[PDB]
Amino acid sequence: QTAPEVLRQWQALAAEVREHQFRYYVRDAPIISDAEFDELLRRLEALEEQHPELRTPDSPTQLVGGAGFATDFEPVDHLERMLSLDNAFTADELAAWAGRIHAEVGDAAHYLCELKIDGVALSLVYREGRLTRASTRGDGRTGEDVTLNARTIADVPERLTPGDDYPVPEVLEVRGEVFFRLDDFQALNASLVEEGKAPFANPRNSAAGSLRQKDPAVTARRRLRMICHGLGHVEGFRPATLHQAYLALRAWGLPVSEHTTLATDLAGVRERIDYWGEHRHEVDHEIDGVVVKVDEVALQRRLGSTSRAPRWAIAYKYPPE
Ligand SMILES: Nc1ncnc2c1ncn2[C@@H]1O[C@H](COP(=O)(O)O)[C@@H](O)[C@H]1O
Ligand SMILES: NC(=O)c1ccc[n+]([C@@H]2O[C@H](COP(=O)(O)O)[C@@H](O)[C@H]2O)c1
Repeated sequence: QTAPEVLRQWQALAAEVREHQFRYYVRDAPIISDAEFDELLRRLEALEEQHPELRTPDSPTQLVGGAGFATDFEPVDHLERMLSLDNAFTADELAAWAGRIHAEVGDAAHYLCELKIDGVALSLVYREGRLTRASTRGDGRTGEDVTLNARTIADVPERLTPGDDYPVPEVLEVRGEVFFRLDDFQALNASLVEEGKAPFANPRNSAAGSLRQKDPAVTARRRLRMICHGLGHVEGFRPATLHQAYLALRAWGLPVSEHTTLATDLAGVRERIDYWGEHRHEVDHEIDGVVVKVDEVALQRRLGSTSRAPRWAIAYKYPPE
């Protein structure tokens, strides 16, 4: 075989082997038989026999038994800045935001209403349909690399599902929230106490702590969930509206909430706020408000963002008990 083909074959076989090492050792959830894996590793070691320049301390052949999977939280840039949200706590504040929106873009704006989860923000990047990076918010330009931890989350697919309706983008940065269900928060605290560790005081702290683990195998043992609620940088995907982008996220296998609705104007927004004020306790994870977003992407650009926040979105937060 020629040297280009040698380097091609090595990279592909090293990556396939490393992925199964991760799934077996960190996730404890292999997806091929031990017999299959053993053939893979033999072929890889054979190929490194011929070409010993390919054998590095970094090779999966040198990182056997689960070695070499540690998270170090190194800073990593978001592709597009990941801002926080301005908040509204009163009917008046929300109407004021609604008025400013109308005065700038008129009735052409409609309002996506989503449930606000009290969890830990996570930004995922997929390149050519494969997960390459996951990071915390950090300061909005730069977050901490927790890629390996996120790869253990059951709701986070490693690969996006192709479909002719919605082609897999070349690059997709998708934002979302990690959290625990209430029943799993309690069960994890019981487990922790049984081992002599302190329980967590709330499910948010518990999710953050469970995600931010130097050894991702700890994260893999915990029932972290995720729900996508936003788009950063995308290439090869130009959705006209946020609600239509959720259709593509679903088609690709990414988790989305079933409690999002599309409203026409402020009266429709107020009804969803009133409704979830009465029923949010029925959701099996923590909801602390309702995020109202202008749905039309073109109008999102026109209205822009400030240094710290989008002008086309507001979080209505409920008063704490
Ligand atoms: N459904 C959602 N849509 C957008 N952002 C959300 C959502 N849920 C949580 N967040 C993030 O949660 C933060 C809201 O701040 P907080 O008042 O502390 O709830 C925002 O900065 C968001 O980026
Ligand atoms: N099924 C898999 O994906 C997978 C991956 C990595 C290691 N393994 C198994 O782990 C073990 C390697 O450890 P020993 O070869 O030291 O037993 C073998 O059983 C190997 O097959 C399995």
